Amino acid sequence: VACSNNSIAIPTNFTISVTTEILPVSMTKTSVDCTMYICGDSTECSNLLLQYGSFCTQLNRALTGIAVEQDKNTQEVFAQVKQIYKTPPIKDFGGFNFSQILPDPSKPSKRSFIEDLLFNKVTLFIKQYGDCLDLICAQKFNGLTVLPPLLTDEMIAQYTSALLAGTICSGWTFGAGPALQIPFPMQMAYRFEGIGVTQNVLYENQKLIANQFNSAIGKIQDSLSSTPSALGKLQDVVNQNAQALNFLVKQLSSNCGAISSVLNDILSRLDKPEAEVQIQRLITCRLQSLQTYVTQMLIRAAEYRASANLAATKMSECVLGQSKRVDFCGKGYHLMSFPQSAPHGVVFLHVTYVPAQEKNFTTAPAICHDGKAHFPREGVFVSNGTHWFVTQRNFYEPQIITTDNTFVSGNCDVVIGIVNNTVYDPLQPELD
Amino acid sequence: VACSNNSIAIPTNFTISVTTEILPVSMTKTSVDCTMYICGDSTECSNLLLQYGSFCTQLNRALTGIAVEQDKNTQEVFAQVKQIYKTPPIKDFGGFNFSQILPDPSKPSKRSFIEDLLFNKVTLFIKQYGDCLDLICAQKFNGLTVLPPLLTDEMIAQYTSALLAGTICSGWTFGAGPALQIPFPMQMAYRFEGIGVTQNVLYENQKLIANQFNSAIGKIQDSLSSTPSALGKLQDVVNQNAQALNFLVKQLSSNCGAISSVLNDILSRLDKPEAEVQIQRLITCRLQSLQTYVTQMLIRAAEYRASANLAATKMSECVLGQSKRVDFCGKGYHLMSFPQSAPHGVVFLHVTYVPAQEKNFTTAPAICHDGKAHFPREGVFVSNGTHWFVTQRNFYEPQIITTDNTFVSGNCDVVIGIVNNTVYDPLQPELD
Amino acid sequence: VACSNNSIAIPTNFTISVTTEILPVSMTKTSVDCTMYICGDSTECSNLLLQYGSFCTQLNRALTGIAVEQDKNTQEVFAQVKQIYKTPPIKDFGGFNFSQILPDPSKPSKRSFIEDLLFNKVTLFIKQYGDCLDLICAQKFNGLTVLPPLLTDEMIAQYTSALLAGTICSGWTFGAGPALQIPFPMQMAYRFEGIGVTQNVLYENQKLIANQFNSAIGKIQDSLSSTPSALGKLQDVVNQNAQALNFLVKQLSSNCGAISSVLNDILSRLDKPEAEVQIQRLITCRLQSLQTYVTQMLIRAAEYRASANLAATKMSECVLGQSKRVDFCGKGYHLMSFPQSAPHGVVFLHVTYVPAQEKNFTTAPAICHDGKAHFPREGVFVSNGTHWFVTQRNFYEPQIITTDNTFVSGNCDVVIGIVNNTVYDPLQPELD
Ligand SMILES: *[C@@H]1O[C@H](CO)[C@@H](O[C@@H]2O[C@H](CO)[C@@H](O)[C@H](O)[C@H]2NC(C)=O)[C@H](O)[C@H]1NC(C)=O
Ligand SMILES: *[C@@H]1O[C@H](CO)[C@@H](O[C@@H]2O[C@H](CO)[C@@H](O)[C@H](O)[C@H]2NC(C)=O)[C@H](O)[C@H]1NC(C)=O
Ligand SMILES: *[C@@H]1O[C@H](CO)[C@@H](O[C@@H]2O[C@H](CO)[C@@H](O)[C@H](O)[C@H]2NC(C)=O)[C@H](O)[C@H]1NC(C)=O
Ligand SMILES: *[C@@H]1O[C@H](CO)[C@@H](O[C@@H]2O[C@H](CO)[C@@H](O)[C@H](O)[C@H]2NC(C)=O)[C@H](O)[C@H]1NC(C)=O
Ligand SMILES: *[C@@H]1O[C@H](CO)[C@@H](O[C@@H]2O[C@H](CO)[C@@H](O)[C@H](O)[C@H]2NC(C)=O)[C@H](O)[C@H]1NC(C)=O
Ligand SMILES: *[C@@H]1O[C@H](CO)[C@@H](O[C@@H]2O[C@H](CO)[C@@H](O)[C@H](O)[C@H]2NC(C)=O)[C@H](O)[C@H]1NC(C)=O
Ligand SMILES: *[C@@H]1O[C@H](CO)[C@@H](O[C@@H]2O[C@H](CO)[C@@H](O)[C@H](O)[C@H]2NC(C)=O)[C@H](O)[C@H]1NC(C)=O
Ligand SMILES: *[C@@H]1O[C@H](CO)[C@@H](O[C@@H]2O[C@H](CO)[C@@H](O)[C@H](O)[C@H]2NC(C)=O)[C@H](O)[C@H]1NC(C)=O
Ligand SMILES: *[C@@H]1O[C@H](CO)[C@@H](O[C@@H]2O[C@H](CO)[C@@H](O)[C@H](O)[C@H]2NC(C)=O)[C@H](O)[C@H]1NC(C)=O
Ligand SMILES: *[C@@H]1O[C@H](CO)[C@@H](O[C@@H]2O[C@H](CO)[C@@H](O)[C@H](O)[C@H]2NC(C)=O)[C@H](O)[C@H]1NC(C)=O
Ligand SMILES: *[C@@H]1O[C@H](CO)[C@@H](O[C@@H]2O[C@H](CO)[C@@H](O)[C@H](O)[C@H]2NC(C)=O)[C@H](O)[C@H]1NC(C)=O
Ligand SMILES: *[C@@H]1O[C@H](CO)[C@@H](O[C@@H]2O[C@H](CO)[C@@H](O)[C@H](O)[C@H]2NC(C)=O)[C@H](O)[C@H]1NC(C)=O
Ligand SMILES: *[C@@H]1O[C@H](CO)[C@@H](O)[C@H](O)[C@H]1NC(C)=O
Ligand SMILES: *[C@@H]1O[C@H](CO)[C@@H](O)[C@H](O)[C@H]1NC(C)=O
Ligand SMILES: *[C@@H]1O[C@H](CO)[C@@H](O)[C@H](O)[C@H]1NC(C)=O
Ligand SMILES: *[C@@H]1O[C@H](CO)[C@@H](O)[C@H](O)[C@H]1NC(C)=O
Ligand SMILES: *[C@@H]1O[C@H](CO)[C@@H](O)[C@H](O)[C@H]1NC(C)=O
Ligand SMILES: *[C@@H]1O[C@H](CO)[C@@H](O)[C@H](O)[C@H]1NC(C)=O
Repeated sequence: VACSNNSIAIPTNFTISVTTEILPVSMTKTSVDCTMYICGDSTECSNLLLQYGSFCTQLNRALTGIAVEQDKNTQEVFAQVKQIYKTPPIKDFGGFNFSQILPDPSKPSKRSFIEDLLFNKVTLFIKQYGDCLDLICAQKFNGLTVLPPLLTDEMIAQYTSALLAGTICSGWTFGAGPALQIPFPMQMAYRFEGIGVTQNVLYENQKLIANQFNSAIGKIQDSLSSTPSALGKLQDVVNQNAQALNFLVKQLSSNCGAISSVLNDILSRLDKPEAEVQIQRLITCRLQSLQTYVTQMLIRAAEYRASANLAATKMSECVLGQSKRVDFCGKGYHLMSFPQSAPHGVVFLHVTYVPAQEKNFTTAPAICHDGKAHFPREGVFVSNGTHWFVTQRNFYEPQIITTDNTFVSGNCDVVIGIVNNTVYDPLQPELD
Repeated sequence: VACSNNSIAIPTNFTISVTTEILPVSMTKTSVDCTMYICGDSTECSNLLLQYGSFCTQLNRALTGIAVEQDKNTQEVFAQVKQIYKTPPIKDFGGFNFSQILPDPSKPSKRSFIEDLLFNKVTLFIKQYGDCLDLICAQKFNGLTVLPPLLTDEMIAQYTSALLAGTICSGWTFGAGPALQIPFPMQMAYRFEGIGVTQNVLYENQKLIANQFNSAIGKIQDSLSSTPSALGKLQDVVNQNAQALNFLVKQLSSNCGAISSVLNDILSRLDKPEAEVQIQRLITCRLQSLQTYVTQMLIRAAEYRASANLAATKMSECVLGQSKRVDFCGKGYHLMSFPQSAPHGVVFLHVTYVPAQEKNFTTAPAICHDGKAHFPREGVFVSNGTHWFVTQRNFYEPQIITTDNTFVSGNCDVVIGIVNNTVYDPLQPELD
Repeated sequence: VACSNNSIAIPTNFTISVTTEILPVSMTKTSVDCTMYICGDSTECSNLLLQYGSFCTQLNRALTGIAVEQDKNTQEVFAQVKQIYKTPPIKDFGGFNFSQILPDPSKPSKRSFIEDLLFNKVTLFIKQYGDCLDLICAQKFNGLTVLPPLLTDEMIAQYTSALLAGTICSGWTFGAGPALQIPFPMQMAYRFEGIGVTQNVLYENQKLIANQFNSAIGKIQDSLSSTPSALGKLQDVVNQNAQALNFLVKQLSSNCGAISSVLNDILSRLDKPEAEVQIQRLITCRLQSLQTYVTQMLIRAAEYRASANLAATKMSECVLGQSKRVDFCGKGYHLMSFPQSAPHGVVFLHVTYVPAQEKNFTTAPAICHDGKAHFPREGVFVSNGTHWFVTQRNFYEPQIITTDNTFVSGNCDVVIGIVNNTVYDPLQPELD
């Protein structure tokens, strides 16, 4: 790294970067009916399952609780707007093209282009249950059932659309109060100053910025199509849950010391006093297998709550406002964030400002005018050869050092690195 | 939602809103003495429980660890001030009435009015243990005991009182260093500018603001008295723990394949070599039931740690400072937060600023004076018909556009939406 | 606490404080090979372990998953910089001495002095495995093995060094974009204004500040050497994991109702049909003991993920930037943070600004000049006896009230506490 005693580097150009962050929000809601799972509707087992007390009750309630939380997680992340907003047929945003994030009415569920890519990338035992369709299926899947969400894909898509329409047409104001319309270019102006970059930069370079933005968005399609760009975070949710269910199914073929894995064969060709023992032994193992499954699900559920809580936080701080937290809403300086829906989760597109080309300048902590030390009101002092200028830290825009750009504090005998120069007084030429 | 290409909406009025957020901090500390729980002080079981190794040791330590954490959670949230502060007998806060949050010496535990409402709203097996009062009770409750907190309700109330006295008389300064006294109206002035609202608004509308505040507080009583306003978050802590204990008790009546659920009846009327088997079978089930209980408690404890950590964060960022994080300290723009104690948790009253009435104005990104582009130093440009003004974004207070309200950057041929107008120079009239 | 109606306290001096925060990041990666752990390579057990299905498969995968996460946790916290940076041989930082945090080439692993203290303070069954060295050891430790980290101490130290070199020579810029060199004294200047303290304070008191800093660092050695200054947070990780392993080992000596705890003795002197029963009974208990162990490890792993996530957040917000969050990066106002490596965790040295000596002044919300109310542009109005001044809140530096220090809003009949005084107009003396 460069290191200096008397010099400074300042960016002369910048780029706009759009990055993708993918967070899990929820998982497929499932339930296992302990009694039929273990006994298979056999009478002898059912009676021998009551002597064990309320284990099935606790396990059923543990799983029910998880299923309920999955809907809470979803609404906490997505349902942050009470109103449903729509964009006008007029797309006049100053050169900013949002056609890939806005809903397309010709598409299924009226998803946007990018959302359609996400849905067709994540690959979703569960399908077999969906195909047989609820008791009739439960009788075939050993008490393992799948429950529908309260919010369907369309409902979630509507929330996402409303959030986007709000963000684009009214900035962040709708997240605190009433939605206040404002031209997109002006929202950007106020987001630029919000990261220490004077608003004039946007207006003067608006065309370039719009072009960099539009290209940055197009590149998203290639990133998603080329590799599992954090898509594995959602694919793993599917895979981990699927194999957990496969475990339960496989265990129903185990003996665990029992004469067989089939209750009908235990009862057949065996006197009652022993069949009771073989059944109890099989019940014990199946119950333990079920406990193992539930314990794992309780822990995973906790992980998803934490993820959902983070996703909800991101919605509030990245999308409905402008974060000052470093690397919270992506690398670089945060400007905007645009959410997209996804299978079992939420995807955030983070728009950030990043410095590019830079130059070396000679610097100084203060300027000595006439026995008094002048400090910069905003920015730093730099020398471009034989002349000194004051400029904002994040963009090399040199300006003349004047009495309106500095303040006087203390004398020239106090500051160690103070440099002799002339501060321009803008009023004297008017008197003379 | 409204959407525009050339116009803007600006709030002309505002209201003050007070919302309530309720977080769990801790749960009743309990402990189960594995050996007596399982064996009931029987000799035969005790001896047959040693052959199983250190299961009871691990379970006892798991529960002990949870109980310890409950006190850590409490002190981390509440004990953030080393000193105990008291308010003066003189309540001169500029019209702001805090009588409902400040401690009332005539009340039990010297709680405030609102706190008394919270304590009389949350409804608290455990009571039966409290009534029998420690070994004597343990012998009757099957090894299930309840431990006292290190910090009693009075001690917690004192911490809350100290935090409130600090917040009211010294703002946030005491949270970083020494407590620096400052008039309440001045603290508010500095909290208003902190959300982008010029301090003159407070002083000019101080009476209205104090009235809106006082009414907002009164409405809290109705919200708590009318419905379980997030009070269910605390009632659920009680209910979930109570039923977990009920499960353990119920399981002590189960056979789990054993000849009976009573150790005395297993030993009676049965030869030793078989009684050993029946006892071992019963021990196995009771131990498994205990493991199930402990596992659930470990997971719930984790949830409470996370909640307590959040509550501690809120204390630091909402109460002892001014959050910039969106929707972190309630909806709207954060001004102040006043904590209140509660059964097994903490309640935060969040005071936020919310925009109200609004009007439509015509806008522009810049003004063109004489071949140079003028940008607003702070706020936006708006037209009220035939005249242009500059005003702060969050409150419609129109001012004349002058050379002291703008800065010059670039020329008039660069900015797309630039509007021709006159910028007033305040010095020329003095020369002439 | 002091409380006032018409007065204010303002700090006249300050100190620099350095505090230490210690967070766990990861734990020793271990694995238990279920099959050999339970059966001890006996044939009879191995065959009788297959009838139980996929319990060993699930347990092995549960532990494997934990081990993998431990490396993820480490890289997320430390590997936030792609480049490896080095400091120059010239230590010209304006009087700031970093010799205790920078790497010393004469030391083992090229650690810094403070890091060496941390490594020699935390005390690390596991050592016995390390001493026997992988199957050969597994055969002696009952299937309990220890895995190496992907990032060795040297690699982690290099990341820490790179982060420090960056922080010192280029501030926070390298965390957002390219590394931009800047004199250390200037970085501090921009961190002081970042907490509401005018930059002139640093330059005028640079020597004092450097001295306070250097002493604050030296005191760290005494804090670590004198007491377990949060070092218990790392020692507990070692202790908790060690005893968990000791539990597994102890359980291999239990009978759990079996004829003995030794498979060779169960098989010897016992007919096969019964040996099968005694083995199955022993397998059941050993498997349950293993399940208990794994469950505990899954929960602890979750705690470490949460801790690692916080540590990663601190790296981004405290070290690679400047936090505005209260008490997030230590008590007082945050300036800088310097990370140090440690056994199984990360240590943050937080540099904060704290107000010291203070004085009482009489205050006012506004000044009335000639029928119009003047409000302070920045800071507060105070009286030092018979004269009024305007000064910044966090440091008593009184200045004359002028037209350039205030703004006019409304008239003198609106503000309640307004005080009659004279505002100085700096231009009139030039005309006259
Ligand atoms: C700042 O960087 C941008 C690129 O991000 C430069 O814009 C490009 O300029 C070249 C000509 O040198 C054109 O061929 C490209 O088409 C432009 N790109 C875009 C998106 O318009 C810009 O000129 C640079 N500005 C400075 C001062 O260096
Ligand atoms: C916004 O971007 C989209 C996507 O590139 C543009 O739509 C393309 O327009 C070209 C030219 O007519 C067609 O050849 C492509 O097939 C269109 N792509 C798609 C997916 O429809 C759209 O024209 C751009 N709008 C604006 C105002 O720039
Ligand atoms: C340092 O800044 C000065 C002032 O901008 C530069 O001098 C100007 O150079 C331009 C040509 O690029 C001339 O048209 C101006 O008339 C010059 N102004 C003055 C006051 O001389 C100077 O060249 C810069 N130093 C370097 C090395 O570029
Ligand atoms: C900045 O200017 C001052 C004069 O205003 C310089 O101070 C003088 O330096 C000369 C030597 O060249 C001495 O003989 C004078 O007695 C000094 N006068 C005073 C009032 O100190 C100062 O050295 C200049 N600083 C720099 C960096 O050039
Ligand atoms: C801003 O809103 C407040 C109400 O929140 C208005 O104050 C009320 O004004 C009516 C008269 O129209 C009185 O009857 C109420 O008693 C007032 N309420 C309070 C709490 O004082 C205020 O006038 C509005 N101001 C503007 C400019 O619209
Ligand atoms: C602060 O608010 C309290 C609560 O309304 C006021 O106390 C009430 O005062 C009225 C008038 O004397 C009584 O009729 C009520 O019974 C009182 N309520 C209670 C709970 O005591 C109190 O006067 C207000 N103080 C100020 C300065 O406004
Ligand atoms: C736009 O602003 C101007 C200036 O404030 C308004 O004109 C003033 O109107 C008031 C009456 O409300 C008169 O007393 C002032 O003398 C007028 N000033 C000038 C310069 O004409 C104008 O009415 C506003 N436009 C609209 C539609 O209200
Ligand atoms: C702002 O004022 C400028 C003049 O200072 C206008 O520019 C002139 O426009 C007329 C047409 O009406 C041309 O004939 C002149 O040659 C232009 N002069 C220059 C220097 O460009 C400009 O059009 C005005 N803009 C608006 C929006 O009214
Ligand atoms: C502010 O406090 C510092 C100490 O933190 C004071 O500096 C000390 O001053 C005494 C003399 O009174 C010296 O003996 C010490 O050696 C100084 N300490 C250091 C580190 O230099 C400083 O004088 C105080 N300033 C004010 C205005 O009170
Ligand atoms: C930075 O601090 C270190 C630590 O105190 C200084 O090193 C000491 O220097 C003295 C004087 O030569 C020796 O007696 C000590 O034994 C040194 N300590 C160690 C650990 O080496 C170092 O000189 C200081 N550097 C600067 C520029 O102040
Ligand atoms: C209030 O402030 C005034 C102005 O600074 C103080 O008066 C000055 O006191 C110094 C001595 O310390 C004299 O040298 C100045 O000439 C005085 N200036 C004026 C205008 O009188 C005043 O002493 C301060 N009040 C108190 C109690 O210290
Ligand atoms: C601030 O000065 C104004 C005068 O500019 C004072 O107002 C006058 O007070 C006298 C009584 O002493 C009355 O007789 C005058 O009629 C008032 N004039 C006006 C325009 O109101 C005001 O009292 C002074 N305020 C303070 C705190 O001294
Ligand atoms: C650069 O280093 C020299 C010592 O070699 C020092 O005297 C000078 O003051 C430093 N420059 C600045 C701006 O500090
Ligand atoms: C600035 O100087 C350093 C060496 O001190 C060099 O490595 C770096 O490339 C220079 N940067 C520019 C833009 O010239
Ligand atoms: C409003 O839209 C028109 C196109 O219909 C455009 O020419 C004009 O510049 C827009 N107004 C502003 C302020 O951008
Ligand atoms: C502003 O104009 C929109 C239509 O463009 C309208 O719906 C809205 O109600 C108007 N707001 C006000 C305060 O007039
Ligand atoms: C101080 O208290 C009195 C009442 O005793 C009040 O009249 C005065 O306005 C208060 N001072 C300030 C600055 O508010
Ligand atoms: C300020 O006044 C209070 C009493 O109102 C007193 O306790 C405090 O010590 C005083 N502070 C100073 C610096 O004099």
